[PDB]
Amino acid sequence: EMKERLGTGGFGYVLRWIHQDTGEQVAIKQCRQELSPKNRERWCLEIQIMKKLNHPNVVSAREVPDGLQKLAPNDLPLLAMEYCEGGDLRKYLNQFENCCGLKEGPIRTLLSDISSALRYLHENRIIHRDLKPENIVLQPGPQRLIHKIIDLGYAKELDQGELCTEFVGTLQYLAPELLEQKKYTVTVDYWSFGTLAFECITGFRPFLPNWQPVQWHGKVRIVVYDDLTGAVKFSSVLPTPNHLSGILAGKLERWLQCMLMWHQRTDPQNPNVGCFQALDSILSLKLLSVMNMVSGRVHTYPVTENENLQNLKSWLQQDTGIPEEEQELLQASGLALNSAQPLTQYVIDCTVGDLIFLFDNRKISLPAHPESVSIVLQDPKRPLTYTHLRRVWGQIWQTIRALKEDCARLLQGQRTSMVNLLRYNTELSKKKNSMTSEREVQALVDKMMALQTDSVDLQRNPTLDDLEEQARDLYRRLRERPRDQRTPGDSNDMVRLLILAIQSFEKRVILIYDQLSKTVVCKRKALELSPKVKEVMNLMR
Ligand SMILES: O=C(c1ccc(Nc2nccc(-c3ccc(Cl)cc3)n2)cc1)N1CCN(CCO)CC1
Repeated sequence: EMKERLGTGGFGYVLRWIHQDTGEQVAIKQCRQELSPKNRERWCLEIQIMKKLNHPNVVSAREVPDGLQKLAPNDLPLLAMEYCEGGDLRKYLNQFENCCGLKEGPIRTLLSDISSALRYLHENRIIHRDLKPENIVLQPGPQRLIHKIIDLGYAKELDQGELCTEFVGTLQYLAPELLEQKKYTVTVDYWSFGTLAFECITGFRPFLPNWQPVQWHGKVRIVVYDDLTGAVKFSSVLPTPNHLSGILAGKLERWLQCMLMWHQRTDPQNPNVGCFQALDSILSLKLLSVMNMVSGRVHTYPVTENENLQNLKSWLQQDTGIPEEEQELLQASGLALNSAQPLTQYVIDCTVGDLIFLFDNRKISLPAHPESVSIVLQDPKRPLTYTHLRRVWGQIWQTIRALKEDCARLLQGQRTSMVNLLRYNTELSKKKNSMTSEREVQALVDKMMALQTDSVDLQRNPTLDDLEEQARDLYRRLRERPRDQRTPGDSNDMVRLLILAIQSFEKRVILIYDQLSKTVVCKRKALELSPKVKEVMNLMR
């Protein structure tokens, strides 16, 4: 005897037999009934097929674990596999705080894994009829966490036969191809995968709220967005309230917008390669990211090796904005960019960081904030705010979260320009205690312990985070609200939390400028008042 079950899918059950002694991880697919006769053959088509080949984005076989081996409620064999450790991709997709879907890069991991998974399969003629976030494992990985496609109970071999013919479990996703039960080619995996990614980013699709058979002609009645009543929507042209970049929302609105349809949909502009290098190009892309401290804010760049600071400058120029000779470009803390070295060096993409960029002037202080439309009137009204606030309510804080991540990304946007002082200050401070032992000793320790004064104020200093926790709770106290009692058309609490997040993004903001400007005049007319004390407080001998 050995341990517990795992779940349903395909022609039967999956089992977790944690070995009696050695402690291996064994997972068995077994047949449900006797379910004869050609399915009795086709199950043995499958088993041989799942053994045939392997690669680290889909599981491999295991053979026979002789703790009992074949106990069985059948006169029919079994298939055994490796059990792995991070669960289903859904179990993760399910996380309370992973609301609003992903704002990730593990998305990246995901796509580029499942892609290389799927490719394999079609290169090997194995159209995996479906694809479930339920059939995918976020496997723990030492280098970078791994994805492994599973559950091959439903595939077309093309050359030897089919696998099942059932829609067992939860249909929910999948293409017309099988929904209409019509004739089909590979095109379907693109659907599943695409609609997988759509979820991987948003948490939804166009769409799943309205069940399925049943939405079968919410088939944009078609490449477009769609309608509501209060607030429902079934769209693929532009996703809503979730970050990833400003140019992977590129990808989406082009990658998804291609492979999310029926019968030959591939990117109409190009006889390229679909599931393939179409994705990986728009994936592998080397990303630069300038933060303009004029709070013209974020920029973003597709940079090679044949492009160094020289090239980077010209871009910052023609954006938002301003010419080249007022351009301080600080790599995190300290160093500028050095210099005729390709930008291919300062990107760094996911394992366990940013170009901030500054100006030469007096100081101006701009707020101006990110937002989503399906949040606009959500505060100025309690508008029959129905059962589903697992859209709005979550979104509330994910818009508040975005603000945190912004002040945060201006704390390290500004207090990354005061290390430009601390170094410059002391380098040009105590060089005047080795070359100041020597009469006009007036403007030596006077403009030294006064524009050290306007330097000591800022180097140790402390609402909004005290507010993230109040969001952290409520917009969780909904899933943690039982199946009953929920429904009353009620908004209320969220409103203030947003405005108080705004009432911080109007104090945290300008009073980072009373750190900024007090290090832009205390860097110029502090370290430019040195050349007339450097080698003017020298010639007296
Ligand atoms: O936490 C998981 C989970 C975590 C990971 C997975 N994915 C996973 N990984 C390694 C081997 C396998 C596996 C190994 C062999 C086979 Cl034949 C089928 C699946 N699946 C699937 C589920 N849960 C939560 C508890 N559930 C309820 C109790 O089973 C099951 C799903």
